Amino acid sequence: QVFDERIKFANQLHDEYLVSMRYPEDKKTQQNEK
Amino acid sequence: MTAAVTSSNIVLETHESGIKPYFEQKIQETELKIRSKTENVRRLEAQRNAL
Amino acid sequence: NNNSALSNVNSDIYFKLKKLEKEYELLTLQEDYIKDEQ
Amino acid sequence: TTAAPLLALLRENQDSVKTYALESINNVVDQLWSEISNELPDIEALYDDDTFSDREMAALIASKVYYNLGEYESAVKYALAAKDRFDIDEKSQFVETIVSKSIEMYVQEASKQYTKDEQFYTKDIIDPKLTSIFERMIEKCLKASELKLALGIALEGYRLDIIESALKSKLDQDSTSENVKIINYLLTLAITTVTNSKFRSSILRKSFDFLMNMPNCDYLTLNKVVVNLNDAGLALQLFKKLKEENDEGLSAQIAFDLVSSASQQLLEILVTELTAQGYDPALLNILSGLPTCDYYNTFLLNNKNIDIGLLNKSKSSLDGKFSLFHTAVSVANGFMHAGTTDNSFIKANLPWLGKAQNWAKFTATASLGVIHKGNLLEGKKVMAPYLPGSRASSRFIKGGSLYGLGLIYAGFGRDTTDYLKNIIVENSGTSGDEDVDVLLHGASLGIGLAAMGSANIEVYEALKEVLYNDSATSGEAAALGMGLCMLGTGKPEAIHDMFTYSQETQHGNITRGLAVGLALINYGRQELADDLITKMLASDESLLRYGGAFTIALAYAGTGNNSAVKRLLHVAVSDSNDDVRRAAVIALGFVLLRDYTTVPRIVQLLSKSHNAHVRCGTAFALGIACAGKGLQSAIDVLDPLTKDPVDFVRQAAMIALSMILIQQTEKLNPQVADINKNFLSVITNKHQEGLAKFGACVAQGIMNAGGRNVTIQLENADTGTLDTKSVVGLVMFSQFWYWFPLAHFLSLSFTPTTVIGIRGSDQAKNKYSSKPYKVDNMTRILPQQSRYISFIKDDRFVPVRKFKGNNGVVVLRDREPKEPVALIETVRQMKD
Amino acid sequence: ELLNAETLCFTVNVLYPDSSSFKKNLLKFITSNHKSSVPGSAELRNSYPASFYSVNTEKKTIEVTAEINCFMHLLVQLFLWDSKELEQLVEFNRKVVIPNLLCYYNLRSLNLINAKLWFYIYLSHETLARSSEEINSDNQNIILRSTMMKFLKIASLKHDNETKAMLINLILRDFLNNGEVDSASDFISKLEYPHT
Amino acid sequence: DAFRLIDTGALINNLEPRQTTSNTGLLNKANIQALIHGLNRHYYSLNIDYHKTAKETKMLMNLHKEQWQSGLKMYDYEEKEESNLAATKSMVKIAEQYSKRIEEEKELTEEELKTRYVGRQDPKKHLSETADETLENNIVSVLTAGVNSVAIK
Repeated sequence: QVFDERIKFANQLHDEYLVSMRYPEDKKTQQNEK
Repeated sequence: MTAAVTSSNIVLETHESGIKPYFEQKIQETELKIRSKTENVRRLEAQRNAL
Repeated sequence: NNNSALSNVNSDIYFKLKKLEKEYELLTLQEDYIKDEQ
Repeated sequence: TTAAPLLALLRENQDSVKTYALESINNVVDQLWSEISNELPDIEALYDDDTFSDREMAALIASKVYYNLGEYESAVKYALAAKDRFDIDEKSQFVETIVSKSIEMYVQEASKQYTKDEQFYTKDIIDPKLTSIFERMIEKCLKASELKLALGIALEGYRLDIIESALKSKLDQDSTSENVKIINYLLTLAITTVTNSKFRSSILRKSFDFLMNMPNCDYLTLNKVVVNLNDAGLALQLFKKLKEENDEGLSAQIAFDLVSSASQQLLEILVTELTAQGYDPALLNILSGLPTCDYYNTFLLNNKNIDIGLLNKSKSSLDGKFSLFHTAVSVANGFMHAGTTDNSFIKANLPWLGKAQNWAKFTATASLGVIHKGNLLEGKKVMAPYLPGSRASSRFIKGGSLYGLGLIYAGFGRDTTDYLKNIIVENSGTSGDEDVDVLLHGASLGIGLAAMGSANIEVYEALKEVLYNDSATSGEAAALGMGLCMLGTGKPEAIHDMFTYSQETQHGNITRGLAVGLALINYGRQELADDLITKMLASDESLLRYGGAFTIALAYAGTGNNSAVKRLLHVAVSDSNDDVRRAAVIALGFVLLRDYTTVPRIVQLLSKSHNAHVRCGTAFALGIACAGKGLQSAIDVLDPLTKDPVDFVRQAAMIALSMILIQQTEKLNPQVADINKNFLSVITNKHQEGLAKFGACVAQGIMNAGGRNVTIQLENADTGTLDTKSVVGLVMFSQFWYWFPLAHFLSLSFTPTTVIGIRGSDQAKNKYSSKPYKVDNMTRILPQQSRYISFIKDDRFVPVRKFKGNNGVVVLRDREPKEPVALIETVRQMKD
Repeated sequence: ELLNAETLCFTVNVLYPDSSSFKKNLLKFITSNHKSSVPGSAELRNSYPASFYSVNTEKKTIEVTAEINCFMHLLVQLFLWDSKELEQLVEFNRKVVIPNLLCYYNLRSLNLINAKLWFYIYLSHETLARSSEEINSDNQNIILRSTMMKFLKIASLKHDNETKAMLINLILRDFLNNGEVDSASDFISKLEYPHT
Repeated sequence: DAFRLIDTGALINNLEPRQTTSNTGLLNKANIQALIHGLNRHYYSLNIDYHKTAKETKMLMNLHKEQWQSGLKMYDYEEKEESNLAATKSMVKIAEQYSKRIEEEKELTEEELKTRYVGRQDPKKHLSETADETLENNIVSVLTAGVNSVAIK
């Protein structure tokens, strides 16, 4: 049970890595700097 | 003329504001869904591009 | 001015966004595809 | 404060203080909402009891609490239980909250029930209290007296009754033209947004009556409606309006417009009717289109600007005994000189042609019909020395003339059908020779074009017997030809017979030809054609799947349907058979002809993949989508595909770039110069690969195509309608990687970019400058340029109606319509 | 650190709807300043390209007073908290600005500004009650309580995430101070707090 | 690869271009050296496609009788403990190597950091491959144990 809980916390930290990381990447393609 | 803060002259151009949240919430709901989905589609793109 | 005929401002914005949101149904299609692509 | 006092009153059993309690609760229900929510079943018990008059009040409390809770559906249920006290929240600066959600809820119910039945006004699915709120909200739009809001939201709710009333009341004629403008916005909004075919059909058809009650009106607007629905009875009725006027200019003008816009199959039933309504034979000559083709001939005769020295430099680099090299040039020059009969190609390359044989010599003969495309009067005559029974030197020339004769009458070959069919039926008793196969092959492609969309079952039968011969090249050529003739019909005999025959045949060529010929047949049939698509993709046969992609392309052409697009995207990524994947991306451009703006965002994903065939299919799709109007982003996705080392990817990309930039200059796009020199560089190298030299040279001719008189018009903007002709040109063009002759079909997609003013009484960056320049009549005028053109206020030729503002025929009223003023001679008049 | 009629100069110079009048009352009481209300400080509306430019605005082709009005509210409210004066000065700030913003439906952009206004009004009011027990402080807390929840309902309508979250804090603080945790238990059960 | 003789005389007349007419093919040359000598002086090579039926596919893809005997069959659990021990130790070494690297990774020019502080093979990447294989391996193995223990008795 204890191990089960830790894993889900780790997985949710991945999800939070995903939403945050790629969101500003998109913006640099959109803006002009070439 | 009439100001763009509060509406000058009540129920002439404030009657117009009185019927404004009916048009405006329709597209705000649309707006809120597609801003976050615009972000999300470009997000999962960046990922399949790296893969 | 900027608040003289506010109902003409309301009509143009509402009408044009109705056209753009069909094309925003195409953006939810694009999002559905790339989830399978990866 | 606390909601605690409010509870006490509910628990007390005296009637007086319970009636009092509901009134206290609704007063501060925007402060204590969360608190009272816990003991709310008490209030439902009071609501049930009929010892109260405050059943309305008891109910109204629940509504506000549920919104703040977060459950909007239930807030509205209790809105309607409460009865009234909801027309005071349409003018408050606090609570309009509960009201707006009801409006949203209507739209939910309407969509489910419109598809079942148009009447849902007699349905009890729709609550009457729900209706009253939606209906009066639209009425309040008209009280503020902006009508777009009322038409905009009424379309969504599937409201036919309110849209009918709204336009009928807008007829108030303080300007005839102002009433017509309000009709334009609604016609646009239905077509592009609502794919629901059943609602669309009603809304377009209704519009006709409001225009025609008004005497002065726009017949461009009336004609639009006729082409969307494809109803020949509206059309005859439009002519009935114009025969009552006896108005020479309007009937002639909309007739020229009409043949371009409306389906070929539509025109044929229309003329038979007009004869019996009683009309002049001048009009029925137009409706044939033979006069109208000649007007296009003239424009091309005069203005075609072609580099004959470029043709020589390519001629030097690309050898004629080198057969692949010879083909690229024949095709390329054929496109560049396309439109008017130019014998320059023959004379420039006079020994060079004879050097080639096999299919390189087949192409050169048939390339004559690309150059001499149109030229109906002289159609047999110019192709005459290459005809079977006046040529016998090669089997290729004999066949390739029949094909070239077919391009000449492509869309015009009502007479030509019998003449090509004689040769086929003579050759359909044979077991066939390889001598015969080459003759029979070009007959079957040619008759396909000639009989295109004329629904000749004679031709269907004739070519079925050729397929059943099992001949090497001819079975595939016959299969294509049936699909062209029987375009759009959706005949179930033809659909199944061809689907089956793919297993029957043991030749791969023949198998490919059938699969895509079913595509042609299911044109514009969208989800009536769903059933065949599902089966074609179910096939374990790559060739049947390769055609399946295009069957989607055409069923759902020019409507952006997520289902059509989803199947293509999924097959493309998920499959391991390279043909199928390549086809699927090309299909995307065809579905999304109309929304051509979304295409680069969608297909950037696909070009990113480094699989060769995926990249190759990407290139044509952007080619197809942005052909008539170019986009910067579209061009960029192609630019690193000229720098990919795989030559198949190079061939496609070069052709695509010239497809987007057909007659675009360097002060109109600064990228025009860079791209144009990239093609020239490949041609100079003889140390690049032959695959590349082949792609580059074909594209080179596309860049100067028509003499830069034409550009590709996927969809006319004449009445704002899809152009069927161009679709067939493009998709047959895409079969060229697998069979070189079929390249020649791009010629159907070339459309003249010009204004032809005609006197009606004989029928003879960020650009805009506030400095005009003068443009002559019947010179190349781009679509972009047409809106910067405005007739001079007081001119000798004045357009008969308010000018449509885009390329096509505009009939003029000549102020003094009888003078002997200088005229441009016509190809029709040059004969007689 | 720097003057107190420094707020007055900007407020006068822009075209105000009543905000200048509201600022000036406060300053007259503590020794009036009328300097720099003279032309070139009450005639110009501050150089702009066309956005609210002096010529454009006076001519009334434009009156983009909108954001400028929100910023004027922020200046005066801040200036009170910076001074560290409570009682009546607070009451004046509360009365004027609350109905100004509610006689129009704020646009999305203006709405996020007014959450910070709601904060300062509430904070001065709360500490005023915690200054000293007064029979007048006590009756005014019911007034305040009503406005808080009404602000939140507006914030719900536009689903503007930061407006709602900031408003949720103020309601919880006030519950904690009054000892109506019972009333607060319900409230926390119906949260869905944005983290955006 | 496949060849087919062409007439010597035909090659003189430039009839190697003749053999690629009416498609772009999948044209590619998989081998030269002696090949391109013999093509030039004799033959026209052919590309190779494969035919097979839907029956024959199923025959080819099937190659085990243990298809249904591989998620009920398991490996000895001593072997699994050895494997977990091996895996964890390996990633422990790669982590020390990574830690030496990521004491900087903050100066200008990525390439300078890769040389200086070894990002030769990228210990980030290297640890990801190793982590992911043993992690996936353990989820199957536990799942096999738990299926058999509960279902069979």
